[PDB]
Amino acid sequence: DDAAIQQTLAKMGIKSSDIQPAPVAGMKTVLTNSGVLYITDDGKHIIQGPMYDVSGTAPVNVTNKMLLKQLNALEKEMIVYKAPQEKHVITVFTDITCGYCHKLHEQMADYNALGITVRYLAFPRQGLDSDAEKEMKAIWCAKDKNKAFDDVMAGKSVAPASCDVDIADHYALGVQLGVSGTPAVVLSNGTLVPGYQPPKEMKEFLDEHQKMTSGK
Amino acid sequence: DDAAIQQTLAKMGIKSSDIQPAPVAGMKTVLTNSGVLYITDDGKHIIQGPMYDVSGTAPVNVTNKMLLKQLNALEKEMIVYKAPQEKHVITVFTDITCGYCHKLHEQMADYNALGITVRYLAFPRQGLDSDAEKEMKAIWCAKDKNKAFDDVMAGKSVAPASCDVDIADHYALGVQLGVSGTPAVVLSNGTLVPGYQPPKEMKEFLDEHQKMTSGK
Repeated sequence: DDAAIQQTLAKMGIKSSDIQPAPVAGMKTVLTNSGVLYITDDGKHIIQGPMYDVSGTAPVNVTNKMLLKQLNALEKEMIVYKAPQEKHVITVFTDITCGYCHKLHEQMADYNALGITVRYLAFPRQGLDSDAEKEMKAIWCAKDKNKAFDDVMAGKSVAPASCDVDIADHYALGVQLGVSGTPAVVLSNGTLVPGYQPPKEMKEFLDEHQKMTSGK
Repeated sequence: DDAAIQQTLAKMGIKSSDIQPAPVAGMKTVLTNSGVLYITDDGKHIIQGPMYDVSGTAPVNVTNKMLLKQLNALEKEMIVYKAPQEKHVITVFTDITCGYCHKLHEQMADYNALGITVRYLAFPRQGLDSDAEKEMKAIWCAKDKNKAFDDVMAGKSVAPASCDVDIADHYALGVQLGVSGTPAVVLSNGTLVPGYQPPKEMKEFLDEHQKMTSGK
């Protein structure tokens, strides 16, 4: 009962954003501002987690899966720079005021040339309500997100814009995932790898990760 | 059933120390060498604790409540400073190399005078491989634990020694209960309250905790 669950969280000052049936009978997976919790249908018991499914081809972290579900929903808000012939797809939490982020963007042609598609989500290191957050809100709301990001990173000024994109979601999700600096990379399998890597190195890293992830 | 849970734990190379009931249908409270886990009766899902009962006034850590069993099993290994007119009994995870722990101990007579009995368990912040662990191992192995603890704190040379006392167990239990620093107080109901509190404040805290946890 979603209603009972929200009342309990309310009494505790905890706010939820997503509730799903858990793989465990009588329980639900609840994403909150205190992390992913596991709560019984009656809202009377909460288990910290994470929850792992140890009944299948391998140990699956349900908490990580819940967070990846949030990332999936944010695909419509990602700024995508697709490689001509896509070999790898990475999601990068970036900050327009971040030096390494400036560098990463300036080398986008190279990452793309090496078959790496880069998808951006906003992560203002200075937090919400910062100049950085305000600036990225404008970019993400532009008529052409890519051109707007390109313009700003080029030192130009983007036109103020408003839309339903909420940078707080990008920031919050990054925090929940473990982002502690920018740029931060999230691999196609869900793994978080904080830090900047040049095109050639990144390509090598991703080829190896893909091979290691596939046992090859 | 026991078999399913035992087979799952075996798959993880984990050894179960005790399978107990859980306040949630379809799962059990399992104490292992990897901490307390909640495992469904079919052994298909594992949820890291702790679990909280939030059906009442304030949240209650049911995991810590259960662990009181482990805590009481170490009763004889505790260094006890009995209050003449005992009104409250608290268990404190302390580190002889911690300044706040020294400040608390120096006022032991005051806590005792306020009706607070203090029982110590050893918690080396620096881990089992530290001077703290070696020094407290000698204290807990002394003919007179109380005098030995006082001496060490006061800067006196404690006579080296060894015994059946395993500081590792005090450390392991503390970690499980959530000890994230010293001194850390464990209430008679399992509630962990990290931090130093002067005798007067401590007494007021315990009194209010009773009322807020009771209902009068």
